[PDB]
Amino acid sequence: QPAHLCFRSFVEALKVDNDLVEINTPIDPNLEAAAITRRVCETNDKAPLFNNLIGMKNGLFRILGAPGSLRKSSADRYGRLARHLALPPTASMREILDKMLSASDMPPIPPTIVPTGPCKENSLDDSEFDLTELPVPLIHKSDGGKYIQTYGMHIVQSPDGTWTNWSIARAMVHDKNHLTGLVIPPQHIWQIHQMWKKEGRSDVPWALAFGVPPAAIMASSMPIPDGVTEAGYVGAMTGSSLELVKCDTNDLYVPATSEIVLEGTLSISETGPEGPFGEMHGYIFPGDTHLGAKYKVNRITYRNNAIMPMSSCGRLTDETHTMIGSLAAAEIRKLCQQNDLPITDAFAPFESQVTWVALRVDTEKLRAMKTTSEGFRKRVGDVVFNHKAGYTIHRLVLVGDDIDVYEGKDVLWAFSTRCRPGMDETLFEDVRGFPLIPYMGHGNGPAHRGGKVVSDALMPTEYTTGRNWEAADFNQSYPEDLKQKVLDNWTKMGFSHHHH
Amino acid sequence: QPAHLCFRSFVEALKVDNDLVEINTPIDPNLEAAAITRRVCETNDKAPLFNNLIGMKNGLFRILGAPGSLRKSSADRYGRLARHLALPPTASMREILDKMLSASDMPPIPPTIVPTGPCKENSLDDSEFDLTELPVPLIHKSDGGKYIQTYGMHIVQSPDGTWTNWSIARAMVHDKNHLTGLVIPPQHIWQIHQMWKKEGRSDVPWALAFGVPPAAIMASSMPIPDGVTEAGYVGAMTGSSLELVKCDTNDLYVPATSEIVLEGTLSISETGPEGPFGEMHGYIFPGDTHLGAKYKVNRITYRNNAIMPMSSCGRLTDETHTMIGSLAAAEIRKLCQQNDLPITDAFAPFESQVTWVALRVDTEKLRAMKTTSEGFRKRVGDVVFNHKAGYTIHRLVLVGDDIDVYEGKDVLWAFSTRCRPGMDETLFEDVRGFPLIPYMGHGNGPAHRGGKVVSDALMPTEYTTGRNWEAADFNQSYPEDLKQKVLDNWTKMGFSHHHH
Ligand SMILES: Cc1cc2c3c(c1C)C(C)(C)C[C@@H](O)N3c1c(nc(O)[nH]c1=O)N2C[C@H](O)[C@H](O)[C@H](O)COP(=O)(O)O
Ligand SMILES: Cc1cc2c3c(c1C)C(C)(C)C[C@@H](O)N3c1c(nc(O)[nH]c1=O)N2C[C@H](O)[C@H](O)[C@H](O)COP(=O)(O)O
Ligand SMILES: O=C(O)/C(F)=C/c1ccccc1
Ligand SMILES: O=C(O)/C(F)=C/c1ccccc1
Ligand SMILES: [K+]
Ligand SMILES: [K+]
Ligand SMILES: [K+]
Ligand SMILES: [K+]
Ligand SMILES: [Mn+2]
Ligand SMILES: [Mn+2]
Repeated sequence: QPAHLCFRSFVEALKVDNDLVEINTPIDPNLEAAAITRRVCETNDKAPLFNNLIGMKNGLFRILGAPGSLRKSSADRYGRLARHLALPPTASMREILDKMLSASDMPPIPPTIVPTGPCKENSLDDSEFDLTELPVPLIHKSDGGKYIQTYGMHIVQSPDGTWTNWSIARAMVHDKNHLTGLVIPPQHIWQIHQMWKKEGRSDVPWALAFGVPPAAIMASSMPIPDGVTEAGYVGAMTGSSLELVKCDTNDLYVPATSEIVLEGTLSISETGPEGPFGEMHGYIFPGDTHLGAKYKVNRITYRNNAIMPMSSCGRLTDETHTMIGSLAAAEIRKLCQQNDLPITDAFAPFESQVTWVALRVDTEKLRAMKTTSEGFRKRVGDVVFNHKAGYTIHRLVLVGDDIDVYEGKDVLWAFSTRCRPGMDETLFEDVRGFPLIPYMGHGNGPAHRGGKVVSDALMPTEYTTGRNWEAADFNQSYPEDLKQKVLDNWTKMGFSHHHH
Repeated sequence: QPAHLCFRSFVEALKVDNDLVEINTPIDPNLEAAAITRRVCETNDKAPLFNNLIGMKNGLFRILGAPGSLRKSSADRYGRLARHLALPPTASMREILDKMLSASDMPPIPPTIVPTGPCKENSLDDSEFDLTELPVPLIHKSDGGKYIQTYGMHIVQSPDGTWTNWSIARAMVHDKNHLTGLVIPPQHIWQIHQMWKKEGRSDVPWALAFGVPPAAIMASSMPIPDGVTEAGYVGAMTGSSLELVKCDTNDLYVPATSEIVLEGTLSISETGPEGPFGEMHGYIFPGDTHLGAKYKVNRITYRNNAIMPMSSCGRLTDETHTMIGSLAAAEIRKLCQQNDLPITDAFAPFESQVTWVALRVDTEKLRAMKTTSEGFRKRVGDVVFNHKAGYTIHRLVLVGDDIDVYEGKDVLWAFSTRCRPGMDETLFEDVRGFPLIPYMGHGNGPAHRGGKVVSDALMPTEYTTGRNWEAADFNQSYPEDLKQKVLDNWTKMGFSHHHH
């Protein structure tokens, strides 16, 4: 099966790309695997595959770290994400995000049910496993638990059967047969949980699949619309119906090639201690345990020689930046366009710790709107900050057509030079806030409300008659012929490759 | 003479450092010299020395571009600035700024008058030069004039003789014997101009010296206090009295080794067209000409084989960033400390286009103040934004002791994750604003007032009981022994020099 449709083939693709380091000597899941992975993420090194994990027994489990992190080279910077999607390894972020949005105006391609698959090669019932006996990583030294779940897909279905959601949400081992995890509004796992709670009759049938098809984990990380079954979206995006197999203990369906599957229930009544966890913004607050949702595990199935993917998240750059930020930005771009706003591109700059999204404006269309900064900022913020796709984003930066929003240096330049603090901004205090940002949940104000802003880095004439400056840069402040002459004579004169 | 005391020796130092490219074939001062220099600045390449400038006659002049720009290597990134100051080329920015502040609590060392020097090797009277006939550069294609003056030092003295100021301010050729330039409040050239205007009796005696002692051009770029004669400050900083020679046509004194000296007057009545100019924030607004100050040139003196330094300023990184921003930040650090504020370090991040200054707080001292964010922010902003040292800076970012303010990535991280937009900020609308920032002079509000903010990126417990987090990074989220093990085994396992 293709790499974007089979995790085991994805691992092979990373090997072939010279983007994998296989570590065949013993590595401790208590911190060491995650420390190596952290170092990888901070230096854009090759992904580590831990083939000899202290505590692995009966095939459970190897670990792949940094599955969606960056490569060092500029030319294939996003190559791991491209390998999730069947794209060339040199694909740009625009091309990756366009691929992730492509299914949004296609008919879904529903999944195909098959009778078995690799994920059924081994099984452990309720009498045969103990989650505390598996080589679950301690990812950060102050974490409140061993976070088994950093890159698997939770599967839950609405009570009426019409919507099956796939999503990433963290979870840690609570005891031999339970996890605790985050289940928070407005996330779809929470929305579906609330449907079951209102019905009041049973716990939520649940499965958690690790090492799923890479294209599926990408959609799991993206805020596609309410009510949309990710499996059919991924089907449409990839042009192929995904092959799923039924769980043994419930009637949910998991990818046939999943490395590891947990089957059980998400409680509608029970909670347990959850966190703290070293999180996407770069912090852990030791001892901030809170009650989280509680999952009961009834069965484990797994591939021979199963591999657990792991995100050692925190400071730049890991999956929580490359995937959460970029995929939210993609959805926000679409949302703006569907609300008749003249946005061409959106990206969450890494420099912002993916708390900002820069929105590139088609300023020809803006001019035809005959509007003003105050009005336009309000319109944009109302659309984005009132929608789930905007949940994680606290600052929107509006920029004109000269800015490449995928280049953080240019976003920072535009923000710093074109947006007058205060006057060119609109604050939003009556919107949902993202509590995980330190200045929210550990800050001076309400954890769950406000703290958002639209920062207008459009210059005044961009609303009226057109750009009225040239940059004081090599590109814009010298004629073409002269620039070329300079470039052609650069090494002759004594001054100093794309792939590298 | 030493490199920090003699520009001609500074050029030799750049050569010896393998930090100079000598271009001995003809180069056009109409754009080509500045385009090469711009490319250098955008790529941190070696400084260009244009020895064969089309239009050079009778020794006037060669050009050195990028005299204070960055080197590519991290180890000697700031080596050109270190060579202005007799510091090792690996000096850190903290060490450079400490050197520039060192004279602030030393007795001045007044200059020594000598009877002659190299700057008297050649002269041209009022009948022998024409400024329009010199190889003055056109620096940016849309500039409103040929900017002769981008890295020389204006010399003006108070009417009472007690204060002689040295400063950089731009100026362009107006006609055969006049320049126009910026002379704007609160700058000391403006303050002194206003003294002469109130006296009303004569134009201001003036000199403009190019290729001055490097230590002197650094002080010329720094907002040392009102009333302080830069020559004595530089004397104290360097431990040596600077040697000056009298002008021929007035009683001002210029550095003996100056490459080129213009002598004349700054009018108290006349103006002429000035600008536009491709400026430090990265923009030019073609056609925004304004009236500027008008200088009359009565005499030129110059060294044999004179060299004119030139800043091809604009987008990152050039002298307007490395010197304006950093030196303002240094002065702001001192100002805060003299106002009993617990600031240890200050830097203007390049990413901010040097419009922000990050202030590192000694949080032990902060805790002892038993204050709050609102109160502290107000105090800091009142001190800085009401002072000339704060003129160019529109955003102050307060950070705790874990942040290295000289590392823009860490400042951006702290800003983005610790400062809640709105609530953790105080806007200042009744302070002097810096009109050259596009969002000021070409923005939606008053060009000269407001648009400033203090952004508090201190977390709440930093005011009370102490930091309550650990970073989710390799450094902080793993024990020492494990980190070292990982590092020691890094290349063994298969993963990937300081000078490079
Ligand atoms: C890629 C990725 C996504 C997430 C997470 C991680 C990774 C690697 C963790 C390392 C596990 C850290 C964690 O905080 N985490 C996480 C999370 N969403 C939550 O509700 N809860 C979480 O604990 N998302 C984000 C969500 O996956 C997206 O917001 C997605 O949009 C949700 O799907 P849906 O609700 O839109 O269907
Ligand atoms: C290093 C450097 C400094 C400056 C400038 C440049 C360089 C390279 C130009 C390339 C020429 C561009 C220009 O905008 N420019 C400039 C300027 N100050 C002005 O009042 N006017 C100017 O036109 N400063 C800044 C001043 O030099 C400092 O603010 C200094 O503090 C002033 O001295 P003082 O008034 O404190 O004595
Ligand atoms: O645990 C975390 O670091 C995390 F990113 C959680 C999260 C992300 C997006 C949306 C909701 C929660
Ligand atoms: O012309 C310029 O680009 C410029 F930076 C001017 C300036 C800088 C600092 C203070 C005052 C003016
Ligand atoms: K999803
Ligand atoms: K604006
Ligand atoms: K000065
Ligand atoms: K704060
Ligand atoms: Mn969903
Ligand atoms: Mn001064």
